[PDB]
This record gives sequence, C-alpha cells and structure tokens, in this order.
Amino acid sequence: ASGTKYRMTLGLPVQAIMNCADNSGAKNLYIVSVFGTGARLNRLPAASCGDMVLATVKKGKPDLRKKIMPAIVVRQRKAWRRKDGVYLYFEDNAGVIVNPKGEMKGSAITGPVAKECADLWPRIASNAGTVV
Amino acid sequence: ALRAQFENSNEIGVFSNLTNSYALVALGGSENFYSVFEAELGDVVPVVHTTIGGTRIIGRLTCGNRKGLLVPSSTTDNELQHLRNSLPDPVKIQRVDERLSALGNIVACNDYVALVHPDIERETEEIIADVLDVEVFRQTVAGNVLTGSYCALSNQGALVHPRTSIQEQDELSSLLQVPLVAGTINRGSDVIGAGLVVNDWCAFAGLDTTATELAVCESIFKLQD
Amino acid sequence: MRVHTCYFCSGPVYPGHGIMFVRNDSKVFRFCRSKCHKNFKMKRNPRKVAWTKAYRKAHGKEMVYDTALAVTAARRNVPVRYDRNVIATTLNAMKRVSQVHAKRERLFYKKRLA
Amino acid sequence: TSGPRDNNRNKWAKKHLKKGKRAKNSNFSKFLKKK
Amino acid sequence: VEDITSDKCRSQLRGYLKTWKADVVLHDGAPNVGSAWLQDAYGQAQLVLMSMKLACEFLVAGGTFVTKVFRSRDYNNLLWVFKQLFNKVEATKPPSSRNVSAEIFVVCRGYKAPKKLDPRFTDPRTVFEEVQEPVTNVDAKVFHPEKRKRSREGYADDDYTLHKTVLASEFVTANDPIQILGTSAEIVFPKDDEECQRLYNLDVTTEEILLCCSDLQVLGKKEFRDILRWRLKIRDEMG
RNA sequence: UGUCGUCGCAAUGGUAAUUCAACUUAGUACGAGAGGAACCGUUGAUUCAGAUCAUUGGUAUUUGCGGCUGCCUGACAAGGCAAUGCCGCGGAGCUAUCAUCUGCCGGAUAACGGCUGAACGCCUCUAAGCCAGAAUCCGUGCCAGAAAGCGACGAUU
RNA sequence: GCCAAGCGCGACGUUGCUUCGGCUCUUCCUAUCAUACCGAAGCAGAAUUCGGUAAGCGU
RNA sequence: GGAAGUCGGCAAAAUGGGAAUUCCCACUGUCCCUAUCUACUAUCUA
Repeated sequence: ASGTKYRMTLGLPVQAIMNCADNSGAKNLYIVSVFGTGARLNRLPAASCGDMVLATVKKGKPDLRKKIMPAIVVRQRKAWRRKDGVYLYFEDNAGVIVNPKGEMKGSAITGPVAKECADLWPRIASNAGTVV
Repeated sequence: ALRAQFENSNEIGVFSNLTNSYALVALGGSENFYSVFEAELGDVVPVVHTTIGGTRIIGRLTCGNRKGLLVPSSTTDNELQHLRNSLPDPVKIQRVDERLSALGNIVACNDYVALVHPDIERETEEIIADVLDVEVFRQTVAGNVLTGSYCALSNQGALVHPRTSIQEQDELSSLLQVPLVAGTINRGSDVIGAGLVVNDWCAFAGLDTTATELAVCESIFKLQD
Repeated sequence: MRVHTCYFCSGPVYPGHGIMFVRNDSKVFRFCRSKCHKNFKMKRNPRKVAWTKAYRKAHGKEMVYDTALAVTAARRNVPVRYDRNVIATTLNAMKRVSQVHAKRERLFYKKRLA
Repeated sequence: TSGPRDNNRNKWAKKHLKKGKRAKNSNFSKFLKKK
Repeated sequence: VEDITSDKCRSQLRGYLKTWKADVVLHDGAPNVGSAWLQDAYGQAQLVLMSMKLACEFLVAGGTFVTKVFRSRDYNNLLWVFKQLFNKVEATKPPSSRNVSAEIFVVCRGYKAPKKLDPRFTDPRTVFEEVQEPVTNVDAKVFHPEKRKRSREGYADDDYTLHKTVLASEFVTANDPIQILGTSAEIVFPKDDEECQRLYNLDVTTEEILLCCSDLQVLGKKEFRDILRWRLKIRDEMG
C-alpha cells in the first residue's frame, strides 16, 4: 500500500459474493475476512473500493480456488461520497485478485476502475484500462 | 540510467511521465522525487508539478510524446489549464474522450511511432495522429492489450515482456523501426512501462531495479556516451 | 470547477448536488436530483418525459439553436493561454450573449403564443 | 502512541508556542484589535 | 505416519502389497474448520479426488473405496467421476455420522479396473471444470428494466470490453432479438456498412429508434418492444 | 435573603479520549553483506465521545401531485368515492460511521538516570537537600451548579 | 545418607535414582496481553527475550 | 450485503424451488444497524 486512504462508505461486508474483474480466470470472489478491522463488538467487517480483503474464488479455475488470499475491491455497489462532494456508485461489486505485495495475479482487468483504488495501488493502476 | 523512487514506490512510471521535451511529476507528495527529476532534466526540459483527475497516477493516466500530450476526459478543467501554463507553447495539450481513460496504460508511444490499444476508438486514433503526429499501429504486446504498460518504448530502444517469442520480438521491432529487448525491471516486475520511464537521452528506473537490468537498459538505449 | 449538465433534466448540476453514475461503458451519467436519478433508473426516455429539456427541445417548445453574438459557449478541449484583456472581454461577452439570448427567449414565446 | 497528556509532547507543544506560531497569533489579534 | 499420497508412502504401500492387491480402501480426509464453507467443502473434495488417485493406482479389479465427502455443488461432479471409475455407487450417511453436518460416506464398489488412469480424471482442472448451463434468461432482462436481482456470475467469460456492439444488419437478420438485446450493450450502426446506410435512409427507422439503438441499456420495456416491432417491420420489408 | 428581574461568582460532584500506519528524517545511523532505525515535523484511518441535517440515501397521513383498477349518479362530461384500493414521485420533519463536523493544556511523581553531600577525614542518587523522568497522579479545560452558598445592578405597588 | 553455624537434634549445602456451563451485562482487583516509560543480556541495526513502574485505555 | 443472527431460515418476503437431515439456487430488517410512518395502547381531564 502506498499513501493514506480516505474513509469512504462501506458496502461490501463479510459473507458477500462479488464479481472478479481480472483475466486470471476467477469469476466469483467470496469475502471471508477484512484486513485492518478493529475490535468492534457485534460488527460485521466490511469492504470498500481499494480495500484489501481475504477472498476465496467461488467460481473459476480449480487450481487458484481453495486459496483464502487477499483481493482488492475495484468497484462498489453502495453509493459513496468522494471528498470533492460528489456521490458515486457502480452497478457491480468488482474485485481483483492480488498478492500481499500489491501485484495483481492476473494480467488485465475488465470494467471501470475506481480512482481511489487506482491511487492506493500503483500496480492496479498500471494494470488498469479505464480509471473512472 | 538513474535509480529513482517515489516515496516507497519503485514504479516511478506510474507516478510520473517522461517525454523528450518535458517531464511530468505528481503533486503534493514528497519533494525529493520532483528534485530527482529536476537534477537530471531541470536545465533541459520543463518539469510540471501537476496531478491529473486529482490523482498521483498521471504517469499511467497520461500518454504523449515530446510534441504533444493527451489526458483523459476525466481531467479537471483547472488541471487542464494548469498544464498549459506550465508546459511550453510548442507542446500541444489535448483532451481525449475515450472509453479507456488510462491512456498511458493503453498506448505506448515514442516521438515518431505509436502502438495503441486494440480496442482504442477511431476518434481517439485520429486525435492521436493529429496531435502526436505519429503513425498509429493497433496491435498487442505479448498478447496483452495494455501496450502502454507492458512495453517501454523510446526512440532508440524498446522493452517488452520476457515471455514474448523471438519472432514476435522481431516483428514488433521491425514495425516499431527500433531495437527492442524482451526483459524485466525492478527485480522481476514484468510491467516495464510502470517501472521504467525513458526519454531519448536519459532513462529512469525504480530503486529496486537490479544492476544487471540497469546495465541492460543502458546498453540497448546507447545512453552511456 | 465545472457546472455539468444533468443527463435527464439537462439542467445545471453544481458540486455536491445530485449524483454521479458510471456505466460499464465508462460513460458517466450525472443527475441533478433524486427525481431525475430514479427516472434514469426506471429508464424513462427524457424526450418522452414532459418536463425534461430534451422533450422541450424536440417538440418545438424550445429553439433549435441561438448563435447570439455569433457565439455563446463551447466545449474547448484545447487549453488557452491566459490574458487579462481576453478574460475581461469574454466576461463582457458572456453577459451580452445572455441578454440577447434572453431577448430571443421572449420573442419566440410570443411566436408560440401567437 | 502516547496521548495528549504526554509530558514530552507537552514540551514540544511549548516549543511550537515559544516560536512564531504563537507569534503569528499575537499580531493577528493586534490587527483586529487596533481596528 | 506420512502423507496419504506421498511418493514414499506409495512405495511403502506397494512394498507391503506385493502379490496381493488393494481390495478395500477407507478414507477419512478431514480439513480443519475456520474458513469459508465452500473452501472447506472443496478442500475435502479435492483431497478425496487426490486420494482417489492413489486408489486406482493400487486397487484391484472389483475393489471398494469408502471415502468421506462434504456435500457441495462439486459433489455431483465427484459422483460422476465415481460412476465412471467404479461400477456401483453407495453414497450414504451412517446413523453415527452427525446429520447436521455434510459428512457423506460414498462407497465406490466394483472397481472398473481401467487400462490406464484417464488424464482428464487425474487433472482436477478438467474434473472440476465448471460446466456451462443453458442460455441465461436474457429475455427477462429485456422485458424487465427493473428487478435488480444481484447478477453475479462473472464478466461475460473473459470479455475485456463490456460495451459489446451488434451490427444493424446482423440484428435485423438474426432470429434471436431477445438474446441480442439482453447481451449486447447497444446495436451499433457503423457508417461503413451499406446495409446500415440503407437502415438510416429507411422511412420506418426514426430518430427515436436510432437513439434507442445508440443506448440500448437506458431503455424501458415499451421502448424495447418498439425496437422489436421495428426490426420485424424491416424484416417484412426485406422479404 | 424587603419584592421581582437581569448579569455573574463557584463550594462541591462528574470527566475523555484510544490505537494504528503512511510521508519526511532513509535506503542515512548501523551492517562483509543480507538488510535496515529513531527523534522533530506532517497526513490519514480505527474504537469511542459530543453534536449537526448543506449534500446523499431511507421514510410517506403533505393522504401533496399524477397514473391505474373498481364503484355511484340514465348518458356525455362532470365529479365524488373505495378498512389509507393499487402504482410512481414527493417536500417538511426525523434520520443514517448509509451523511457531515469537533474531540484541549500545566505542573507532581513511580520505575529509573543523576547532582551536591554527610553518616563513615575515602566513597555514596539520600540521610538533610536538588534535577531529569510513565499512557500514572492532581489540576486546567468541558458538564452540573449548593434547589437552606454568594455578589453587582435595575426599578419599586 | 554425608557433612552440618549451633542448640540428641541440627539450618544452608551435598550424595543417592525418581444438576454444571456459558451468553449478555455492570462495575471493581492487578497477580499487565497491548499501548507509555525504564533496566539487563553478544542488545550491530531490525525483530526480540527477560525484568521493573503502571489498571489511564483497550483486549 | 444476504442467514454473517440464534442451539436453528423461528417469523416474514420469495414461489420458496431443485437435487440427494444435507447441499445448491432464489428470497428477505434474522443480522450488520437500525431508521421512518400509522392506528391502538399508554398519559391527563369530567
């Protein structure tokens, strides 16, 4: 991770199935844990654009599935407010399969890339096609 | 070739853009990165302390050569005007209303010949030809459509994936009318465009780039003298 | 600082107001209010919605164009060098265009009423 | 990390106050005060 | 005390096997808990298949393989592999096995005794390959701009650009407009095509229809029906 | 406390902020190399606390507007209806870490490090004395205001 | 058992093998996991280990 | 978001469905995490 990340509305809690946006062959990502979650009583950990969470490949290749391993959310359904004041929401909850270092396992992505995710992860922005 | 680093990130190509007539660096971050570029290019070409779309990824968001520069449509008007004031008059600046805002990621262009995304729009290609005044080829690098990120292209040298075949390597070099090398940067970082920025007389690599890689890019680029 | 135009109402969208919506085709829809945003959500056609600018344009209720003062405004993708006198003249030009555009705004309504 | 009652932090806060930081504040008061 | 399928233990099993051959094999592969159920279910299933690998290597003709499996969506695929590689399938839950869990004991008796273990069966990618289903109900999406039913399958099977475009001539001539509207983002009208040029000059085509084709996604049920009636009229005109 | 009111005083009682990783200092100190600090300064984010409704979402008895179904006036229209018939939008209010703001300073110490210095002609952080020093302690600040604590002021049936 | 300052014991040493059970909740204790500060160690740095003050704040 | 709630799909919405109590699919304020509205209750008066 490079640079601090501004707080934005959470809309991807644990127990969520989400679309996998890269070309690595994975289709569905299942959220199991979220990094950087404090000790909040009876609170479901949640994810947002640019946040790295433990995801499991529900649908895709048998080989990369069975790896609870970090995924960066690139598109979020829930509306969130950018610090400029405008509100954004994407139709689909899209994530990218990434190693702990910060490099995407896949070679290319599909769909628009949230700018907050792009600035946080330079490798994702490098591999991004449309940063909106 | 010089080893530079933006904060703790070795992908200086992402956070900065380098051309043969100007230099682009991020805004509001560490002043050391801007000073590193200034020490090597301050007395040669202007260096612009700018951001695009309120982002620090201007290197991979903007595509351009020594004559002209392109920014995605999401670039703010205040950012667009700030670029024009900083950049000299002989450097054209143009907005691109493209489905893929990552112009730097999808187009790898030198001063004379440009390789663009296979899905780039016809209007975008026309604008590239008008402003960049370069021949536009619609192909792919190592089977990956992000030519601007997976290929580091300069006037006297080019770098691509190490996984490309020899015949693909030779075909690309012949099309690009430039010597080309299949290699890696930043100790295994195969995204050369993200980890390397090179003009026609100087190259800048990440701080994690190995000495062997540094020797290789210097040799192919013939910038030792 | 750009005052955008809503996709649906074609009205002025200012910072903070309304919502921005991005489509998989990277195409951006900006809505001036919740009413217009929901109307996009049910996918109603703006020209077929009675109160939209698009309806009032392509139904004879508004003018096809006005070249008031030979120019009103344009989407300029080529940045321009600053000049105090130029930035002065356009500001005077802008109010002159608005006044003349207001003048045609009145005669045309008289024409439609007649 | 230490809280706001950290003795070393309170020492450093004084060092900010004993320089132009509190100063800028004094004449800024003096301007509106002589108004 | 070694791995179940290690090369060394396999040598030891065959070392003790000698002239005899494996008759019955019991399997109690149990991955730990504490993760996604789907992960634990596939972890058990793969370990069952990868342990089923050593079975066919060591099993005699007509042998029996009793293995514990976790019920899942891949369970049906695992039974399929059991059916081809063994004569009879006896998937059952003993009374002692807890009913609240998915511990199912599959007894694969009557070993098929194949000439060689099929590479498709050996390779888990091929075995657990996701089998495509009939065409998605895209007509429902066409007829209902509403009903946001949380569509989550993938991205059009590795489709880089989701703004798919369909030629005007192709859309008119095709006999499946419902799936075209459901899948394609728009019906493109390129100026190069002579048929598309004819479509612009056609009196039936209107500016609203051109706008509808330009943005298919932002269109209601009535607008889609009008486009469907328009293409049929074009079809009636051509023949 | 003449009476009423205004403006204050403050005995005492409660208290509140917590933690993290990012920039710079750095690829320097240090290290054969592998690696790799910290202080000052800076930006964010968790947990919590106190508020707030500009924007966003939610809410619908605004029964506000429009649409639909059915019912009643012979007809047209006109209306009115239907335990709040059904649907869409919907201000205002409420509301949401589904939205946004704010979250403070002095000393005194413990461990510990010392200064001078006897006891004990030397020595010694200790005996008498004196510094440095913990998220600690007590204050400040914030909340209440003694309904048998109080002050100044205004006017006087 | 051997010693054994001493007052027949004999200390420290030395030899000999060997129904209950758990959710929430309120506070409180420190016999402290983390946070703050110190001490020691072949503690180069970094990451630690051990030992003190410490229940403010979390767990 | 979709059973993460609880010993548990109890109640709702879905229509509940499919396959062998389990699994898959769908669904929903059960839950994250509650918010708003209505009538009655509750309150005071004779």
